[PDB]
Amino acid sequence: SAKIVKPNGEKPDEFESGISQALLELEMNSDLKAQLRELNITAAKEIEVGGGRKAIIIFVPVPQLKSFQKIQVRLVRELEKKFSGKHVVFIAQRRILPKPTRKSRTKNKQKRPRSRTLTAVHDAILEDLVFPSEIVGKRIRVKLDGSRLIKVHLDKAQQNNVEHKVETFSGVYKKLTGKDVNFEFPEFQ
Amino acid sequence: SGALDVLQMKEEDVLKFLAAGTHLGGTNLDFQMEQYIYKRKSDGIYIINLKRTWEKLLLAARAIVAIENPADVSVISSRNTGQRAVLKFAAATGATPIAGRFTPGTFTNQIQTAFREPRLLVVTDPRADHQPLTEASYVNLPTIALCNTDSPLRYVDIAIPCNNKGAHSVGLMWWMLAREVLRMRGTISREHPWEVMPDLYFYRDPEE
Amino acid sequence: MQSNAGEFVDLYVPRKCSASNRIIGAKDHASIPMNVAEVDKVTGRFNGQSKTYAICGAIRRMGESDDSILRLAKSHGIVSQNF
Amino acid sequence: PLAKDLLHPSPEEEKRKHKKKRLVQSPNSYFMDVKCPGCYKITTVFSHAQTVVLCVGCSTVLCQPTGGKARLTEGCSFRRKQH
Amino acid sequence: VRMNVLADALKSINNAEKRGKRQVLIRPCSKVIVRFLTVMMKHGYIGEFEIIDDHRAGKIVVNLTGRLNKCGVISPRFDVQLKDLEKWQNNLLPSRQFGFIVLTTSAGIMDHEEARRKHTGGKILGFFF
Amino acid sequence: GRMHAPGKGLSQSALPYRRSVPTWLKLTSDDVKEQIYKLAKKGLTPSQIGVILRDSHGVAQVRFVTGNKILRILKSKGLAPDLPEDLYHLIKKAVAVRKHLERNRKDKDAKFRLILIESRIHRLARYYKTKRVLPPNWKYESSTASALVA
RNA sequence: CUCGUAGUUGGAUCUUGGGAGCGGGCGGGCGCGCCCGUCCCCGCCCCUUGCCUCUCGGCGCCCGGGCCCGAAGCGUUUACUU
Repeated sequence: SAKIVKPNGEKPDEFESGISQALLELEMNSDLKAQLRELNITAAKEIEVGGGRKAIIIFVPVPQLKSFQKIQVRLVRELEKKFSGKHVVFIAQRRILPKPTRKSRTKNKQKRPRSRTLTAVHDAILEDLVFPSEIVGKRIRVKLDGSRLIKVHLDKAQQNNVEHKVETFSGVYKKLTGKDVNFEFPEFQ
Repeated sequence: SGALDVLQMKEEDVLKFLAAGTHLGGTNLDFQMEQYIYKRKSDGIYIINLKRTWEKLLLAARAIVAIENPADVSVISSRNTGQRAVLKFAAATGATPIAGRFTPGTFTNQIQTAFREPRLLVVTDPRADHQPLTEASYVNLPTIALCNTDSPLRYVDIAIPCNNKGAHSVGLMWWMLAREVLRMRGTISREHPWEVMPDLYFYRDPEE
Repeated sequence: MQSNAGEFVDLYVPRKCSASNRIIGAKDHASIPMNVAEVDKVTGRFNGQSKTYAICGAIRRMGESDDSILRLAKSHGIVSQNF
Repeated sequence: PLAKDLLHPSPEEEKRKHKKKRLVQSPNSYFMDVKCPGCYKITTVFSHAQTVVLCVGCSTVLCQPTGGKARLTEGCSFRRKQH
Repeated sequence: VRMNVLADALKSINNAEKRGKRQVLIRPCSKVIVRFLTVMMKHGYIGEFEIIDDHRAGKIVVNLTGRLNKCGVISPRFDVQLKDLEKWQNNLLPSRQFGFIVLTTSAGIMDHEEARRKHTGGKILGFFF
Repeated sequence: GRMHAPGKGLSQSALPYRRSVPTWLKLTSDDVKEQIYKLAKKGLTPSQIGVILRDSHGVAQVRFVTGNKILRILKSKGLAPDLPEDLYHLIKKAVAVRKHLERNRKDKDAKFRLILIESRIHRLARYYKTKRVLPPNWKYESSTASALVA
């Protein structure tokens, strides 16, 4: 059920497999042949999207999110059809690389590149939930003593795509990162 | 001020605001007037905001009416360019006028003849009343003043954005301020246009 | 104030100036708590309520008082017009 | 107190300001997707090219670098923001 | 080189404060001066504030309020042995009715009352009023 | 800062905060690596390699197209240069300065620039000593003035 | 008046990062529970941020072993606070 429609990388095998059956039905056509045959998700976890709804999240093994969107665009536009009523968007799966400066063990490699820290992975999370519309600002606001809010501003000419999906991002970010973000669309020079 | 569009912007003001020349102040600008402009010429003058003008003018009316009992507020110049206007504003308002020649110490010196006890200070212009404005900062009585782009603006609490150089504009200002203040007092219930015309407040070398 | 057990911190409350969110001293002269009439807004007529303005004394010399009371009136909602 | 909206002040002030002091500092440079007139292809250059890219369509030069800018003698398609 | 954005914050805020501007923008910043901002908020001297993101320095806009007098910055960076804490309280800050000297130590950020409550002292960097 | 110059002006750059890929002519990583290798191959300096890559192809940052940068990928190739940019440019203007002075000896106020030249190369030499792109000892007493000069 | 050795010093950032976390200690509406209080403050925690790999065994707990232990904290280090 997961031949190359779901490369195996973790323990559970439940909903990503049906999603993969949908993917293999999609890859029969002249825009997804051998392009939806290789970058296929491995895990998928159910969470909410906003209020009164729900949806499914896809974890690629994530060496792929560079060249993954070039099929993920077709993937949303042609699998929101067959799993409508919910939402799909590509995620960077990171368990986490734990903090380097705390150590007593040897099977945890000895130097940390930044690209595995908590912060770089977090900007990777923001990229994940909005790939096609770029981020054109980040003003960070403080709530009620020190709690967090993040206003984030996106490209004006790229609203044409994710506006009925306006709360979905900040819905996912709460579980992925833990705080509250909003997405406005500023003035352009 | 106000949420009544009838007190607010109407043609009833512009038909005379453009007639006088109320949309031009002067060449240069002090750093305390940027609140009251919208456009700039290619010709060396700044064209003030008449809407903000009427805004702070109606606030000026609010201040003038918060005078709970009118006998106790001074309207002042010492320049004849607004001497006639202040005289004919006080004569019909009730609050006392001073114009032409002032005497330092009248409301500052403890012992004084013409020791007057105002409760608000109205000045034609800060560049026109040097000493009385300082004495208004000396005694706890608020200050209302016209304001040009050029003019120094110190100690000004209530600002009226307009050119104060010219008899025509300043006469429009007094002549419409009187109506506005009495309007918000309520003696004028939008029953009439007021029969006095702005030639009355354009200063005269009296030969009539 | 006068707390219950006598944690006496105020002999009284001096007139606080809100036009710049700053307190003044006892011996001032330009901290002027002017009154402003309230309108009825059935004709715009004066009616019996107070819009007050008491700025810290020293700002008048800088001549920011007009601007500060502009902000105060706009916020107070007796002035609504904004370009 | 002539305090300006510091979370977000007026736009034109930031552009008129020097790029290095901005609310967020972004360059005064754009990119040049020019024609190099005289040939049926279209090629691009750095909009302040301090090393020339030859204009072999009219048998001439494309970019004379003049100070902090690259000024074009013959070149058609100026293109604005793309990013 | 340019130095000590903590000190530069405590000078820029007092540069603008006696001039009375409602908010202020400061070019540099750090997580630790952010942390002073938060300690300041827990007493309420400042209000909420915004953290303008420019990876080059990180700018801060913060509101100034009539809840404040000044806050000092101490380079060199000492240590409060928890004997000297009362000394520093009584000789730097103007009041025991407000204002509470600041310490970076092995129990988080803190001001001196909460430091004494957790019984752990450390470096002086701040003291406000 | 700013000792060796009395002027304080700076006009270097402030890259687009948006770390996004440029996207005017994408000209993706393949030909970019080819041009980077060509530029380094024929005997060019990273400071002008970047200028060429911004001029013809067009780049705001090589790290944007490809994670490894010019110095990194040359160092992974094997084309590390003789001496780095800051030692070499100051050396090749020092040669001109010393040519000047010893051709017009009376220029008492250009010895004052020669001295800052041994000082700047001395600072950067004891820097690149710890950088260890230079041997643990690297000797410039103006005895290294023309060893690399033909 | 310039340079410069020691000379004393020094950008940002490489977790102040989420949970309804639980028992317990609290400011507080309510009557320490729901909770507002970036895990309000820790033993037990959960996304992480270090280790039983090794002997006989402690309520465990499974069938001489193993999730934690021990004698004991052996996978960098120092400064500095209890």
